[PDB]
Amino acid sequence: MDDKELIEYFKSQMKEDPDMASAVAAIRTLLEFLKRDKGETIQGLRANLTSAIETLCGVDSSVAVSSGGELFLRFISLASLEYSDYSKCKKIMIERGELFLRRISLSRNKIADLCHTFIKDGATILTHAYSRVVLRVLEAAVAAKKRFSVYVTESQPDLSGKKMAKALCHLNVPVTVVLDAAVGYIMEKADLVIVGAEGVVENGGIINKIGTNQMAVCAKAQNKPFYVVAESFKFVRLFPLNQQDVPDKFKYKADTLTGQDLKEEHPWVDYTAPSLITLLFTDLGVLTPSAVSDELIKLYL
Amino acid sequence: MDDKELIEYFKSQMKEDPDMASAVAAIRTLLEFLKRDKGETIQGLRANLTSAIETLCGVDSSVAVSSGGELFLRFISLASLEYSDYSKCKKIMIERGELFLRRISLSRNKIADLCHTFIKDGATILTHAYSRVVLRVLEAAVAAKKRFSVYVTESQPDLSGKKMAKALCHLNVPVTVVLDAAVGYIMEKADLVIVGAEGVVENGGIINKIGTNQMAVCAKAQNKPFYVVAESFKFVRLFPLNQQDVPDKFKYKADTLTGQDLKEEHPWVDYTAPSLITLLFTDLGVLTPSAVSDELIKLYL
Amino acid sequence: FLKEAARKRKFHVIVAECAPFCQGHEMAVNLSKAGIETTVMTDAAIFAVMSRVNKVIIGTKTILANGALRAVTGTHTLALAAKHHSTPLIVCAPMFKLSPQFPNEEDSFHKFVAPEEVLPFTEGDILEKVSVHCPVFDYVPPELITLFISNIGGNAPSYIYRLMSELYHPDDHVL
Repeated sequence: MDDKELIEYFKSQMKEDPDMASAVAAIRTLLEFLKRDKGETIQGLRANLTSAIETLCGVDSSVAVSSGGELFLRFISLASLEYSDYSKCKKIMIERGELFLRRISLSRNKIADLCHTFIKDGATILTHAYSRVVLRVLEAAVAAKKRFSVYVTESQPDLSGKKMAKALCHLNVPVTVVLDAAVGYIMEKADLVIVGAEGVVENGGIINKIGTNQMAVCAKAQNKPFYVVAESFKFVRLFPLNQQDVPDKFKYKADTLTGQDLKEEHPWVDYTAPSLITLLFTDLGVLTPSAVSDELIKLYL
Repeated sequence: MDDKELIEYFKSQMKEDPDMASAVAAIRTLLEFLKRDKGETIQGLRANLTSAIETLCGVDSSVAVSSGGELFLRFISLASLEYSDYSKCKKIMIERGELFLRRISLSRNKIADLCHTFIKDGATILTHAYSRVVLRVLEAAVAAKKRFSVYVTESQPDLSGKKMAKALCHLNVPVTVVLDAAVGYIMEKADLVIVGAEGVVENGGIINKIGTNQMAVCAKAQNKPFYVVAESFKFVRLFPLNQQDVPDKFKYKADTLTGQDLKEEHPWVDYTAPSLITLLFTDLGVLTPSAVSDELIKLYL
Repeated sequence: FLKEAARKRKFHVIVAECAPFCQGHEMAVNLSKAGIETTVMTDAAIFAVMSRVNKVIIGTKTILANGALRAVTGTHTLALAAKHHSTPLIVCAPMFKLSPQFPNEEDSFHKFVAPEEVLPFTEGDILEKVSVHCPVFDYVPPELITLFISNIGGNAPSYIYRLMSELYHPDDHVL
């Protein structure tokens, strides 16, 4: 299909299900592109899919979209490595893509089921920004007859923390919204920290909404546990060394892409090193950060 | 002087000189109250001054006002210890109070002269919120023909960081405003951190605008120097053990004084431990935090 | 200090050579003449051997107003290695080595001797495009120092300011 139809399909997929993740919607759109493809060669299909992936990344600059695109590319490469015939390869690609969509539609339930048992009764949970996975985990914890309090950061400038607070109030949970600057003031109250992730880098660290790195540093200072919940399709083969090593296309939004009220075009994501992360709750289970790299090393090579 | 006239005099003193610190204005108002006092005994004067200090602290909840009031109380006590006759005591009190005002009117110049030599040429300085002392230090550094870049946090919710950025732009200094959440993202760029202080506690730590504690923690994580500039009248005899040990009258503003959009009445100040502070630049010179306690141990007893 | 201690006590001393001026070698010879079990090693082995070192005792050239040190080169690395293992670091320096100058800047801290000590002149044309630097002194921040032993006793680095005020006048800091 054409680029305009691709963008329209991706946006409609996002709009129909608000709870659908951006990476999942991108993967479904890529599968639709594969179904609608007309080429009869693996190289042409790969080139077309790469064009589709870069179009989608231009539409949405989140790390999740890029990681989903790379996962789909590796999926078609693995399918091609098995069978040389292109027709049978495409048939198997379509079937396994449908199975892949069905399987990754259930990642959040598995993550919640695995993670809700880590929330001690009568505990305080500190959260940064909005995250559907964290919301599902807290829903599961509430449904298990657990009482807990929640502190949520405002998460400037989009104020997604207030949206998360509304969502948690819908579940009848005591939720208090704090300023970002107040994180270091409030860490002494929180028993544990639970945050989402826009992408899990090779070393096991995460790339998340701006302000997560300082939350992790403050938690490490006070020896509080730091838990990350993220699905497997958010795994990406990136190895940043510092905050400036993160690619610029992820820091600054799609529409966005001196010394006097410059504001340096405030970044939207930052990188948290794996040493500041206690555990990850993926649909593959509960993992240490060092496990994440394994899932990539076995995936490639 | 009655309470209403005291409040009017304090507010007028603040209004006439915008650059005048709140503690200095409070001390000048206390000296005016001493001059206008009609009592003929030390204990009555002490009680009246305590009531005046309580009124001023009700007007302004900053730690600086309370520390200035306590300093004035200790000053009148020291004057009363030497002299038994109340008339000579009051005369000497008035003269030494005038000298005290004249001396503490020059604290910022001394602080700037001492601190501007610590800013290396071609360096980056990270600052939190607005501070007249930091502004004077940067003015002195600029006047010494030094080129440097400045990052200033927004300092929600009053956005005093933008005011500080405008003030620095007046001095033709490259200044960039960052979000509070971005502090941990930007620390790798800053060569040093310079912040003011609303009060210096006994142990050498500081009580400052909310967000300073996490800045100090992030600086300690990356081994960046952390410098505080504060005058001597901001020294307080307080020993908080954690963030909740800070008195509530300082956290919440004068006009300000569950589990569902509560926000817990966001605090305005937090406590930074002395272990996160490299040096202090007071009008008494360049000090380690451990020196601060000395200045109090010799002041009393 | 070590020779006085060795009269009644038995202990093992490890001396870093402090290249390029390998004065530590001499320090190892004299300590060997006193019967002290001594070991010489290059500055590259400081971190490797620090794991088995109980105490660190060093001299200094200058003690700054905030308790920092202007010591021989490689002392900052030794202090960092000691801080990693939480090994105490003791500075045996007399009173006259205390200087009221803060380490603000002044671009006059390090003393750069001829690069002949680091890279010999007989290297050849390789020297016409290579920048060789040979600093003599290292700046040790006060956070890595545990104790100062002077003729007046033992002090913490946090008390050095007081020893400033009773030795020098603030108006005489800048001559």
